[PDB]
Amino acid sequence: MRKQLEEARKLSPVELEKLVREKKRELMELRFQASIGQLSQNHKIRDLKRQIARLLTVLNEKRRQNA
RNA sequence: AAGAUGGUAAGGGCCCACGGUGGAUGCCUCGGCACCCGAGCCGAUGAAGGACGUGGCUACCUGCGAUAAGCCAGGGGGAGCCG
Repeated sequence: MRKQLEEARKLSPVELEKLVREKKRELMELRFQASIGQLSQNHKIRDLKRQIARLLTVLNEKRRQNA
């Protein structure tokens, strides 16, 4: 959804790395707990893999502004 | 008493019906063939062609490559979709 790109265009220098470290953390427990809880997701593994890629496109756009 | 002496089928044949095994003929085709026209090179910014991985659960083809049944901009389209 566009509201993540609403705010992600602002954050230029270094904080966008540690803001996607924790969003990898947020799928680590989903990938662990897809063998016990295992049901109320199937949103959650495939939504996060898209909202990491749409935060790592802008991270290289805002470095090809330099190179 | 001297009779053409004859009616039986472990089994065999010919013909007529009724079923099994087999896959020819008829009718089709998302696949080919031969002539015509539009067109006619990619590559160390690393090619043609491949190995291995990627779906919540996956064996095999297709699509993609650690962002991996995908991401960001521009146009078309107008309604149901997650090969």
